[PDB]
Amino acid sequence: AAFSVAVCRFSNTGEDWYVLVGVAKDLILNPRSVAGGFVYTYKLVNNGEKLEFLHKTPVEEVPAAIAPFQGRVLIGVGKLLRVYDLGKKKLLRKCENKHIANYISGIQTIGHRVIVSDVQESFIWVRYKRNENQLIIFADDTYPRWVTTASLLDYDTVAGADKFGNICVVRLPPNTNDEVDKALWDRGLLNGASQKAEVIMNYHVGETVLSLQKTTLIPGGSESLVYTTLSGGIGILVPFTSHEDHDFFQHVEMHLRSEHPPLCGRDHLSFRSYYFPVKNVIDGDLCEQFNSMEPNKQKNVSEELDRTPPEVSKKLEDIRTRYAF
Amino acid sequence: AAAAARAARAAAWRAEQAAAA
Amino acid sequence: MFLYNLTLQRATGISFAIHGNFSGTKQQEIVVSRGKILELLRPDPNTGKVHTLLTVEVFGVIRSLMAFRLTGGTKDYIVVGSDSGRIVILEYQPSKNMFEKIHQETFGKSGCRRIVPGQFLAVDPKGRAVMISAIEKQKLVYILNRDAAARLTISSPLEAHKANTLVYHVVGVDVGFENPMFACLEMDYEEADNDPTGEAAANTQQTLTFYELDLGLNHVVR
Amino acid sequence: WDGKPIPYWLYKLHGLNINYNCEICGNYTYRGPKAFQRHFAEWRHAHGMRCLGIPNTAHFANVTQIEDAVSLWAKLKLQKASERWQPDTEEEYEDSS
Amino acid sequence: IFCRKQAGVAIGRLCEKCDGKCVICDSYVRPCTLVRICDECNYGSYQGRCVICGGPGVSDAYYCKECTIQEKDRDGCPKIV
Amino acid sequence: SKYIGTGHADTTKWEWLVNQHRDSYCSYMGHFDLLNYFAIAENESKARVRFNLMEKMLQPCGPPADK
Amino acid sequence: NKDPYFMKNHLGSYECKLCLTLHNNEGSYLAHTQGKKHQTNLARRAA
Amino acid sequence: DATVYVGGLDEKVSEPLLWELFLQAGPVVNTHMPGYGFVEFLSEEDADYAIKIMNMIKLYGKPIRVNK
Amino acid sequence: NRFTVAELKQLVARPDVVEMHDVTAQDPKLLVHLKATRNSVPVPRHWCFKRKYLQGKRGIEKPPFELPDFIKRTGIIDYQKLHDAFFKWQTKPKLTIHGDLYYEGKEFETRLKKPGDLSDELRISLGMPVGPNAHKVPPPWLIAMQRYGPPPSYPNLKIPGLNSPIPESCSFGKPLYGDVF
Amino acid sequence: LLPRLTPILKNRHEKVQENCIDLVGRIADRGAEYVSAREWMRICFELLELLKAHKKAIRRATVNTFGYIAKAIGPHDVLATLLNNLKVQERQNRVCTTVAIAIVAETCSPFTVLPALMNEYRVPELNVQNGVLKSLSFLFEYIGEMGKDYIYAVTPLLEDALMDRDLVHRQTASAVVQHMSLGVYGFGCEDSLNHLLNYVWPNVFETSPHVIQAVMGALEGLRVAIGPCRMLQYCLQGLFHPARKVRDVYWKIYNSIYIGSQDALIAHYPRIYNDDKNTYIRYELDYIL
RNA sequence: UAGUAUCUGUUCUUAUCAGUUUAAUAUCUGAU
RNA sequence: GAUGAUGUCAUACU
Ligand SMILES: *C[C@]1(O)C[C@@](C)(OC)O[C@H](/C=C/C(C)=C/C[C@@H]2O[C@H](C)[C@H](NC(=O)/C=C\[C@H](C)OC(C)=O)C[C@@H]2C)[C@H]1O
Ligand SMILES: [Zn+2]
Ligand SMILES: [Zn+2]
Ligand SMILES: [Zn+2]
Ligand SMILES: [Zn+2]
Ligand SMILES: [Zn+2]
Repeated sequence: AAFSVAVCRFSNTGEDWYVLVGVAKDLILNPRSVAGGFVYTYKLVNNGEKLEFLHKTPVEEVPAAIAPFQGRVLIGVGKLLRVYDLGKKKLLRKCENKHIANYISGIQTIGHRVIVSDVQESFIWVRYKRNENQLIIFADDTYPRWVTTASLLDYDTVAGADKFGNICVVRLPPNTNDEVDKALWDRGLLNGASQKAEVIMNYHVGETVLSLQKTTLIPGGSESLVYTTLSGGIGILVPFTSHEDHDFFQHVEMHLRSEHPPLCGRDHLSFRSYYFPVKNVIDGDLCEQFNSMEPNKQKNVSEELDRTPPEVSKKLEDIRTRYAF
Repeated sequence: AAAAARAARAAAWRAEQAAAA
Repeated sequence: MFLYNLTLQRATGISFAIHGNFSGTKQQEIVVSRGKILELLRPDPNTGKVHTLLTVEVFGVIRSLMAFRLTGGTKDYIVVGSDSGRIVILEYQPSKNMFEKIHQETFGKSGCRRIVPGQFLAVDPKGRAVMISAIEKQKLVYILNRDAAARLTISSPLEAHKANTLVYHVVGVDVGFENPMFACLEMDYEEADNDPTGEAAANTQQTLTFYELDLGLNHVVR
Repeated sequence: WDGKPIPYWLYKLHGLNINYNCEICGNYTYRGPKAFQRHFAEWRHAHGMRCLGIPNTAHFANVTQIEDAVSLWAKLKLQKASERWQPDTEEEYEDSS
Repeated sequence: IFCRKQAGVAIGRLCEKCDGKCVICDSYVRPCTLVRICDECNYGSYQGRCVICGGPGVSDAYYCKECTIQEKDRDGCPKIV
Repeated sequence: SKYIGTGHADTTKWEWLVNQHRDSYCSYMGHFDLLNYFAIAENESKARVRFNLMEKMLQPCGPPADK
Repeated sequence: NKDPYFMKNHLGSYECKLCLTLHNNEGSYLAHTQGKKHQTNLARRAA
Repeated sequence: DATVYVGGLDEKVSEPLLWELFLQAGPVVNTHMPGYGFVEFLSEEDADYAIKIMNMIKLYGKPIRVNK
Repeated sequence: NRFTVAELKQLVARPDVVEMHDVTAQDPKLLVHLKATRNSVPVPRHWCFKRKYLQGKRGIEKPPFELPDFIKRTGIIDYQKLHDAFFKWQTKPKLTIHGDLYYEGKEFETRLKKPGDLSDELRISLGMPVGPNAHKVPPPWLIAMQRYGPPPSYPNLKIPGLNSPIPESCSFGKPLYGDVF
Repeated sequence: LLPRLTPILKNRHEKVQENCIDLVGRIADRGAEYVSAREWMRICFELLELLKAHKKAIRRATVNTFGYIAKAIGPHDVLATLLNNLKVQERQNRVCTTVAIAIVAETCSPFTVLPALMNEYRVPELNVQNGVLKSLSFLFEYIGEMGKDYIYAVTPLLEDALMDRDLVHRQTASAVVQHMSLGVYGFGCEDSLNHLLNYVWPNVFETSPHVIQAVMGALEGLRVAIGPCRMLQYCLQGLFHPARKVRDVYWKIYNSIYIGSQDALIAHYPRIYNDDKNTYIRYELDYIL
């Protein structure tokens, strides 16, 4: 059963693109009892048009996350984070860390930092040094999140999803010493690393997100975080470029929470604060119901904003058109 | 005392409210 | 860092689907639940196509969906059981192309809880009464009638509760013009909770339960 | 009981009627539970752990027996050597294609 | 001290002494959601009476904004017995 | 106290986790996308998944312990 | 008084640092001074 | 001994002052003011280096006799 | 039926969090497993005390109240100054992580505490003037840090005379995504 | 016109009271130019007592009119009078004064009230500090969402009060924390409330009923504002603590969290491993596509 | 009015086990 | 460095 796939180059090998496929062997889901694991390697011959079976490296757990890393590859074998290098007949385990809590489901990489997603715990930051071959965990986040997938925004900020239908965005605080290095005397803050990652965004979509990407759908616009959901929906998250636009859309969302309640009687604020509270987002699914609301209610909402309902609709369309549609 | 400067404080508050608006 | 959420394409999977005269005309329409989005669709009898008349983001998990028609009426209302803890009766207005909250009865806390109802929903085929029900312990019956102005009146909820009981599926019974009867599949897990041998789980058989509701006597009898 | 005799309610309140024996401290007897948990970071238990070749971390608090202390040290050193990544990497142990 | 039965269609009321008060937390700040009470507490001679004292009701009883935020409006009939 | 799933100072591990598992199963059957996820993992219909979770509601953690 | 043990805290009461005690007024502190605790604490501080 | 006892330091020298004085040789994990003082560092070699370094530090005429 | 604390430390995989009383619970294995859960902040210590968690904080006098510096800069008649204090100089105070509770000696503990340079009052108490000199502004402990090499606990700090030049020692030694503007 | 209206405020009939208060309020709203500050202070002094009326219409009119006067005139003098009243009353109308301070904060800007209010807090008479704390509690409950820009500003005082020796301070500070957390719910103040949660939590073993009641109310407000996951994280160690008292307290808190947040806790329960007899792993949540 | 808090006073063999209970003491019940 | 428990005290706040 294939569960992970990646394409990468290597330092010991030339410009060949290697396809590494992680496969669980005879995995029974309920109850969980895996009989081992394999990582197939293919050389991707005939210019990206054919796979040739080169070798198959057996591993003990499910290699659930494969990611290229500085000319080598990172494989998450259960709770083990292994820096592998490509060998002749097998894959050579060059480094290993085993302070991951339960089970690795995703590995991200930007610069030297490696962001690892646990099946139940949050993102774990690993500082890898090319010297001494060490995977040093230096940060984590203090929430149990059943993370489906993750994404990278810059060197310090990581977005991610949940198995329950949430999207969180966490960020390392400034002036964290990334050059950390006995283990018996030294202890973390709470059963983890000595440094913790603060959450700067949390938002319940209501439908489980399995893919996030920081892209730009239309040319000439600006970058935005696109998510796709298991119920068939595609949404986006748009950063606010000014304080006044954020204040205006905050007031619009506050007015549409009260004067336009949701149809099922659910509180919109409590729906967006389902598992974790809403933070630093404005739900434009409710704000785009301003145009479908009654016109007397439209001017009744818009009179506190000191704007005409055409002007509110113009700002609502401008935040949708100045970013991706 | 404060009673002599009460009108000045009220005028300063009105000026601040005019400048804030 | 402050963000703004948008939906480029709404959810397209269908959890529940019911049919009826929601527009009040002779043609039949489909109400589908896309999870947190309720949609009204019109299957065209001539070209055979499907037109999505209305999409409304309800901002909550629609755990059940069933339509009922009153006796002699020509319009179908939508009974929505959600994670809000409230039972919501809606009517489609074709003039304004929106759903009007005809009734919103609050009975429990919000969320997909084990005993707050909303998961299971049943109607009487004559439209006299509906029964919302949870997985466990808790069934509520709302008797529905009309005033002289042809509106909808919902009664106070009649408790048909039974502790330590799992509900598999509830549905109404077409008894005719007699007392409205609701059919449940039930499991009695109390004997298997206190049996460490595990033999009780191997012998806990299901029960088909007929709850009769006497409208004049205004109570629910097993 | 320091200098003048302490009051008997002070004797019963501190717990000095209950005595705990530590084999690592040379079968030392400590009166009162608060002093008993106080001695584990003190110099006597540190020297007793030095005589046993045990670094006396917080894992060995509330440990009195010698055999229990060395069994805990063996298990802790085993799981610490397992958790630490010793340089046991493989570098082409099957030199063929 | 609370009835806590399953509320129905009956609307809770307040007397002239407690007009505007929240029946759960006693706060006078920001009423939010209309109070519903059980049918037994509104049956017969009890209709329209104050949900705190049982005296004559002159206004509709409300849960405060803080109580509805904490979903303290979903706990049952708040008539004090 | 009358709400099923709450506890007290004498709550046993078995009862607490049985409550957790039953709450979780009801939550899966409520949250459409959780059940969707579970129905994609195995190759079973949603109705079959609902049936399996309902059969698991009787004894989700197995028989209890003595004393 | 002029003793260093008597002080006025941040809470309006009076506190004796020698005995680690709180007193509502001056009379309670002077009754505490004649008590066994203050005499024994002064005898401990006498050495 | 990972904690070094510094004798010869009077009570006029503050515990944050002692922590800052021993902070240059290494990060003081813990401090205690008993007359004398105690400073526990992260590593024993760091404590030995601090004891060898600050022994000649006659702060206001008071040497910091730091011993393991 | 109850096993010893050493036996409980042997059976569980986390013997660090086992205390003396943890064997007396109804389920000790579940207790130590829940104490081994990651982000669970410790239970307050005064469950085992007998002094109601703050009745011992009596003799240590404290300042009555400290003010934040932006409000204190207003001299607390111009309300625009107060608007600037609450909206242009309102710095965030030093908060805490969720795993850091409070106890009796937390206020008087000074773990919050810059290697290679002591304070001005610390240098005055050490008989050292404050300045950019390399003859007296380094401490006398830095003389051994030149003679015996740099300390291993501060590898990024360059000692003057050992790892830093004498005239160069003036103190005796990615863009964010989604931000506004 | 207005000095003629001044003696009519002491009339006992509710209709005259309501109408005259509304008239004075509209005068203060759009025509306060032609009236000196001293007459408005006299009106405020007469108006303060009418905040505790039984009829909600007069209280609402009184709130509106006091707000209009506070908006019209400067904050400083009326605030000084109110703080003076706060210190010299120690009686039932102190809460009246408290309501008036909150009205000033909601109608005018709160940065005109918090500096002077907190500088008066440094006096060591204690009863004045309890008054400041009660004023802050009602102020935050009354202004609601507007308090989101003032959490940091009052965080040090709350740190001081939550660790003070006096237990009345702890109870009122917990009330401030509850009203704060419920007022800023969903506006990103999680870290400041987490910090204040670390000072609110150790008081869960307090025996006084009004205090442990205020602590549980603060915990419920914090469950709403920070989320049930953090509260559950604080809860899990003592749920099976050896001490029965600890188990009673922590199971009470768990019951409150569970009743308020039953469906959310599914995502927040810790991983409990299987044993030799029972299955405790929720395997479905361990599925990875 | 009757509730809480703070001072003063008292606070129970440096003689041994078992049982109830307690997180452990303490308390209570029997034997030496 | 471990200050608890009780009443005839006496003194303060609700
Ligand atoms: C049901 C009752 O409990 C019965 C009874 C006899 O109880 C003793 O009387 C209660 C009434 C109590 C009243 C009216 C107390 C007066 C209070 O005054 C303080 C100052 C508070 N005032 C406000 O909060 C005022 C205005 C607020 C901001 O705005 C509005 C619109 O309310 C609270 C009390 C009113 C009765 O409840
Ligand atoms: Zn010992
Ligand atoms: Zn009732
Ligand atoms: Zn009443
Ligand atoms: Zn309320
Ligand atoms: Zn004294």
